[PDB]
Amino acid sequence: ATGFLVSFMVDARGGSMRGSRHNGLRVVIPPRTCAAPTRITCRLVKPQKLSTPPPLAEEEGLASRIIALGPTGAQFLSPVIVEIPHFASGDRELVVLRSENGSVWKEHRSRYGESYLDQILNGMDEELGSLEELEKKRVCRIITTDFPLYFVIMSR
Amino acid sequence: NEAQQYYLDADEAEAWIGEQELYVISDEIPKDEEGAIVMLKRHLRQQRAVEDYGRNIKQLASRAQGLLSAGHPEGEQIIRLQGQVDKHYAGLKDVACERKRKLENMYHLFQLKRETDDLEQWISEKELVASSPEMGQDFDHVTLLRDKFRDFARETGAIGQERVDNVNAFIERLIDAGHSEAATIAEWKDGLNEMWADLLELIDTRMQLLAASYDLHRYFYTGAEILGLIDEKHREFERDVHLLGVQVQQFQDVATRLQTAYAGEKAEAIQNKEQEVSAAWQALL
Ligand SMILES: [Hg+2]
Ligand SMILES: [Hg+2]
Ligand SMILES: [Hg+2]
Ligand SMILES: [Hg+2]
Repeated sequence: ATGFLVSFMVDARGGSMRGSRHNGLRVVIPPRTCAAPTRITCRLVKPQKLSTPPPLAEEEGLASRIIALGPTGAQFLSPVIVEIPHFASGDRELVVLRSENGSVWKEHRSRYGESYLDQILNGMDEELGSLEELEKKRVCRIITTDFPLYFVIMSR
Repeated sequence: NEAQQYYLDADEAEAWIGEQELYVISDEIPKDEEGAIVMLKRHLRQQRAVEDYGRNIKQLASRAQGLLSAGHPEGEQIIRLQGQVDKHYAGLKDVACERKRKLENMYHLFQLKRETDDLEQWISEKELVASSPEMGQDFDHVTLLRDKFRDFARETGAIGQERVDNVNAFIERLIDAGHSEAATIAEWKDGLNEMWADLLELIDTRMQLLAASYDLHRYFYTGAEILGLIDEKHREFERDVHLLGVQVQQFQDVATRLQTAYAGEKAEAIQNKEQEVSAAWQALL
């Protein structure tokens, strides 16, 4: 995997990327999932830069920075993988939230999940960690087939 | 007689130092960069005045020493009084330096914060330019978009780097000169340097993005050109056809390389234009 600060090129061959600044942040764009050379950006924005941040109830908290992946609204032909580190953490429960255009936040859901990873990887060789190894490192795995404006990890 | 005079003069200086220390010199804290400039200018005139008074103090000391060495009955009293004028004067000198240290700091920190905020706002604007999704409606256009961006990247780079260097030097002059807020300043430096490094990369990827768009358009432009040349030969020597066949072999290779980067609909268009080109070429053979 090669490091990026906030941006990288990726095409149909795919690629596996980790932030140079933050090793745990990872983006895996499998072969034949990206239709064209495309410039991917990924920024960790502080919640108070957002004009409407995620609405939280009493015992809820953000467990990462806001994650802005771009280009905003990019569609892949098959799921891409993003791993985001989070804070140690109510209900000891982590959920992933996404906002399409920045004003409305909903919980993120994927057709695929845990078991589809092999298939998702399309024969590329990466080691993705044990779901329990991820829990020990305090890292979330997000499986998505498009980029919303923002993603975030919260605790409910 | 000389003695009476020495006392009047000592009371005078003490009263003068009192007044500078408590009423002429000020505790005000400047609101902005402009207010600091004003206060620092006023304080340096005041400090120059304190410095000059040093003459009087020395003249008094020399006079007192003359009186003691002359065996005057009050020599003990006079030397003690001078001891006090000297002390109080040195005190006033300390108050003035401290205040000057403080105003310099307040002023530098203000100056630096303006310079930094502006340079960072600048960087933000330049990111926005790098974030353009624009890929080009056609080959003539991408050629121009790519060219304009190469121009933008070099100036943005040249001008940015100089600005970052100056702020970095200014920050080091402050830290190295020893500045109550060095920790904070270093923090600012880190944030600035990271923003810069991110921007350079952002500019770089935009370049790679446009170069790709360039090839895609260059390819479709080349294919159509080739189809036209093949047509002109058909409607129509051996050397001309051979040279054409080399260009076809070359175009085929490009088509393979590109398929590697695209998938779905675009990859289909690429392959399809290759097939069309070879088909026209065969027809000619
Ligand atoms: Hg893509
Ligand atoms: Hg990132
Ligand atoms: Hg999680
Ligand atoms: Hg002084």
